[PDB]
Amino acid sequence: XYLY
Amino acid sequence: GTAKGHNPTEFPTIYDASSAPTAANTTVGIITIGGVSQTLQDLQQFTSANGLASVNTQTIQTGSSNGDYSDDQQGQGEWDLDSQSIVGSAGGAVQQLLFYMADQSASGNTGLTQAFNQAVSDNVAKVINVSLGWCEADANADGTLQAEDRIFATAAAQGQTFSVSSGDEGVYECNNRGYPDGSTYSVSWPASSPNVIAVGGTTLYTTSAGAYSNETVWNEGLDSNGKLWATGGGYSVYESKPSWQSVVSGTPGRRLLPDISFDAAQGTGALIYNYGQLQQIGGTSLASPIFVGLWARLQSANSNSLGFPAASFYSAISSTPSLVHDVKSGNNGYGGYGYNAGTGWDYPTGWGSLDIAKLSAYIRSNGF
Ligand SMILES: [Ca+2]
Repeated sequence: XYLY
Repeated sequence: GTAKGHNPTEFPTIYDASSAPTAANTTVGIITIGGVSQTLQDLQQFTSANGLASVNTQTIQTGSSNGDYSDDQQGQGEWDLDSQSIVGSAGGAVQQLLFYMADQSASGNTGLTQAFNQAVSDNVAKVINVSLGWCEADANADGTLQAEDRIFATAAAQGQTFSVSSGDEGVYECNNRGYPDGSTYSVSWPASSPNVIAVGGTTLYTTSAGAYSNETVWNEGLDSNGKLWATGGGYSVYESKPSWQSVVSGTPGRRLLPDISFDAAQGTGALIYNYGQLQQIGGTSLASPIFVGLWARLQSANSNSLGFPAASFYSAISSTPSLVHDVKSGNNGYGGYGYNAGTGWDYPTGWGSLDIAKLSAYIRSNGF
């Protein structure tokens, strides 16, 4: 997996 | 203080880095998923709007020559946030910005693993940003953790710093990504690696003149789908505690995270050019690139000779509280659950944020  | 968005060029003032050199003498990497074509146009908009010299960039296809490095449209927001926040935090200059692009057509998590591997094998970027992650137990189950930890171990040995966002789900990383789950707490990979610097998130308040005022824990509660938006923090269930963390007494024999934290609240976030339009963006995806840009200045001040800094951060900050802004208020859960900030190291925010000029003076006197 996920973009934070 | 006030909660507002910030141009990334304000982060040096906020974190006391204006008197440091820029990162003009340090090469910095960014790990991406897929391509960065729009991101490079947005970066041009950024440096041109701010009246800065252009940034030297390179894009690296890290897997198969026949892989898919097309732009991920949502992804461009992340690579925009990362690149503009790095360059702003660095004082407006980096030697080169290297985009290590993961192949999107590769099996499993192998595209991402090969992006990390290439950055380590090339060994040209001193500092590498990783504004991404997922449930560490998932990474563990399919062997991705073990494979990637080997790569980060090599990085640390060769004096490279990977900076990794701690997560945006508070304590609920493994629960459908962020759905409240009572007292069941978890952490993100690769932040839980002892071989990277894990970077958590704050709510940043500034004075009317734009100076630092204070920071609390990043916790913006639940969105309309019921998912929590807060700083990741806790301990790994798999990774053992590296010895330098023994200064945090009364914690389990596991890698505690994050190490340090910077601005992450959307409400106090960065103003980022994304497909040509300015957006106010937060997350620990912001906090990590702020660290990367600031740390790159300290590298440039020290002839790129500073090695993997985890042990030094823990020894220096535990003995020298003036090097940080210690976050004391807030929690990274919901409904009375989660961890609380407090004096010194805590699970939401680690040591808090760095005061860069003070850290620089410390390094001049003592090394790092
Ligand atoms: Ca604290």
